[PDB]
Amino acid sequence: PCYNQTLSFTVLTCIISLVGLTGNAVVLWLLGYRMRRNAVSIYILNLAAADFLFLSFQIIRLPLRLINISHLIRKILVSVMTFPYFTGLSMLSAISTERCLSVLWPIWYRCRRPTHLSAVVCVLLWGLSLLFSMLEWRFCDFLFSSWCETSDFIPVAWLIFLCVVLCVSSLVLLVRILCGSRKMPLTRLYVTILLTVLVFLLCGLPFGILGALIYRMHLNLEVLYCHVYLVCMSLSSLNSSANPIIYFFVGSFRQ
Ligand SMILES: C[C@H](CCC(=O)O)[C@H]1CC[C@H]2[C@@H]3CC[C@@H]4C[C@H](OP(=O)(O)O)CC[C@]4(C)[C@H]3C[C@H](O)[C@]12C
Repeated sequence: PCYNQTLSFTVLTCIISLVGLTGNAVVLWLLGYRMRRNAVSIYILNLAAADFLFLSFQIIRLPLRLINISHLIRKILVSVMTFPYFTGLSMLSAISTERCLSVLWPIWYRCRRPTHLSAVVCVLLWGLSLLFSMLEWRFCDFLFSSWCETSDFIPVAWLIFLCVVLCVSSLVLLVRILCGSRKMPLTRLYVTILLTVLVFLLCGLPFGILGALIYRMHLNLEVLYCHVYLVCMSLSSLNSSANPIIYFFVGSFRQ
């Protein structure tokens, strides 16, 4: 904490996290058994599970900032929490590109899909989220040699690839929709895509870019960067909290 203005910030973070696990738990309970796992609901299911892990780790992390400062276990929690965050961003990107592919070629999607590619790509995303967690961890990495000592920007490359592929998938979906017959439910489609892109860039992505440029330039959080880290953490928490809403509750409450 800089001097003050931290207790209310972590209280807001904790409340947002509480509603986050509430929503993630209800959506996980509904989709786990009261669902059919058609083609994308698997993505929503495991994304909601990873998000539940996220907000749970948030409620584990924040209340220890005010009492019993330790400065080491904190690094451990942010290090481990990097993995569920990467998983959640990967699942958001996968959902976006998967919807884009479904719209681009619907016949292939509905007929010629292997009907198990969802699980395969899900486990590949989880495995690659196990990887790329060694951005800041330049600690005893060389256990043997050709390894980027300090300027290791491969996880940054993965994150920027995820962001750009999500953006290009949304753009291609919009171009395909706007270059065809206008059935004109073209207000629900506008709002959902705009909301997903906005909640990915304005929220969530700030946490990733914060980690990226905080381990690229080794900043000790000084007293100048103890006010923006809280904002980034709460933005990521709110993104993870509202993530189940947009993808499941909007559809469920539509009828
Ligand atoms: C998501 C990114 C990595 C993603 C990436 O770039 O590929 C994660 C990785 C390690 C995380 C930082 C480690 C400790 C940083 C310093 C402080 O640590 P505390 O004692 O807990 O207050 C605050 C947390 C802190 C600002 C974390 C911010 C950010 O979330 C990081 C860098």
